[PDB]
Amino acid sequence: CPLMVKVLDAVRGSPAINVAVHVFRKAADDTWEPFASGKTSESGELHGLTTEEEFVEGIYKVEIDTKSYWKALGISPFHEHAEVVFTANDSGPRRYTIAALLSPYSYSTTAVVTN
Amino acid sequence: CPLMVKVLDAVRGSPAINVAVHVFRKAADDTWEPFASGKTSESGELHGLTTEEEFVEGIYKVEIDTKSYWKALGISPFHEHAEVVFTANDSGPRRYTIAALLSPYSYSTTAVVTN
Amino acid sequence: CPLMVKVLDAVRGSPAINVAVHVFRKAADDTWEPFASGKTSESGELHGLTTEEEFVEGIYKVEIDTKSYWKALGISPFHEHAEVVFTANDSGPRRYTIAALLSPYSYSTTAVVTNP
Amino acid sequence: CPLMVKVLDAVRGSPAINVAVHVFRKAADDTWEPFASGKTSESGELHGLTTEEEFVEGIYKVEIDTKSYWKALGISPFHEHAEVVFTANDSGPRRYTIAALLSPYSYSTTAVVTNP
Ligand SMILES: O=C(O)c1cc(-c2ccc(F)cc2F)cc(I)c1O
Ligand SMILES: O=C(O)c1cc(-c2ccc(F)cc2F)cc(I)c1O
Repeated sequence: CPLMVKVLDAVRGSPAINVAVHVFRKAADDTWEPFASGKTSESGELHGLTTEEEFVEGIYKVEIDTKSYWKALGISPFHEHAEVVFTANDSGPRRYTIAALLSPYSYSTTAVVTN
Repeated sequence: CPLMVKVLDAVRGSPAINVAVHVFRKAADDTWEPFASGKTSESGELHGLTTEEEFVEGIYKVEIDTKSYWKALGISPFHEHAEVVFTANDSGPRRYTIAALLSPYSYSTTAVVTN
Repeated sequence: CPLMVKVLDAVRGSPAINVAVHVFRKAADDTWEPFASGKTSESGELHGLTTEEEFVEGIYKVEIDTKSYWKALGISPFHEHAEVVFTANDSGPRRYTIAALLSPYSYSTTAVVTNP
Repeated sequence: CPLMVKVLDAVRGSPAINVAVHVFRKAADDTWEPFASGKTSESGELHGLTTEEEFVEGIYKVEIDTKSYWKALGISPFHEHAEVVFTANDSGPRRYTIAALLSPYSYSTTAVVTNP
């Protein structure tokens, strides 16, 4: 409930469906440890990645597999994937939404943090 | 239900609340006639602008009063407002979401059309 | 020049070439008066729209004709055009770059404003 | 040059100056090897990172140090950095411009790819 991911398609004007998303947490030795993953729904959303109990302060990476998404549509893309890296802080609001708007040679990403 | 507007703030990482939004429809004589309006909610959303019965094919303009939003926050903005102009077509999906992501000197806008 | 427009294509990863651009200025009577127009070059840039002398204080609208652009590529896009409306030169002369990044159902626009 | 990076500030309406940028290339062993680095100029541009000879086929990562940028302006931003990962030169040499538009809680990036 603390972390949700939403992906939109700027070519078709639609949610980006069945996009793979991987989340990692930074470990003591500076490597990225798998944390959570899933595929976006028909609404372009990925819910249920983690819980309040598990989502402690730390540095997290969200990797969105944009290349496979475009290839499935028959479109040649530029990026291998989209990556969003951020620090989770207990000071700020409690719910994080990471959103990405996708085009073949561009993407935009923003965070909405509420509560 | 056919038309919803969502506004986000890229400086604060939050919904853009209490932003004025005006919708117009293009008339026969080429002028813009008021159609619907409102202010975004605490979630940054504006629901209930129109009905399926009233939202006929035509050219529509959505004007978002970004200047007043930034001025209320004490921030000097570039744009007078953000404007989104589009044709509604019965061919395509039935529900239109117009989203805008706001910064003082930039904005991005996208449309999600579903069903 | 004091006003330049740059347009990029996010589907192709290229400048958006031959895009029509019309500029208007709000008149004393509150109507939009034609001010300048042109088309983007092979670099996606449009220079020479105006001069420091002619580009006085006022509210300006830069209308970028994205629909025509996309239709010629075989795409039926969402927007009729992209419109950028701003006050210019109200604290003295500035140089303005208006940039737009285009996709079929989305666009992003930003401005870079410098002082000579 | 075959690889240029441009960075803009959406809060100020200006080039983003003195932004650190690090480039890496994926090694045969699947690790990220340092490839080039630099900082943006007063124009927000970073030129001279590499040459056509050195910029061979491979997977590259361009890491833009946005957090440090924002903190010096008194803003605590959301992202640690902005990272752009792409395959380059796999159909022969190309010229790449990587552009990034920055806000405290958002960034947009695009690429323009041309053939000389
Ligand atoms: O629900 C959302 O969070 C949402 C977000 C966007 C959006 C995403 C990235 C961006 F740069 C601009 C946007 F409007 C666009 C739409 I349409 C959205 O619905
Ligand atoms: O010269 C440029 O490459 C340039 C690019 C942008 C820009 C950058 C990223 C983006 F997502 C959208 C833009 F318009 C904005 C401006 I103003 C530019 O001048």
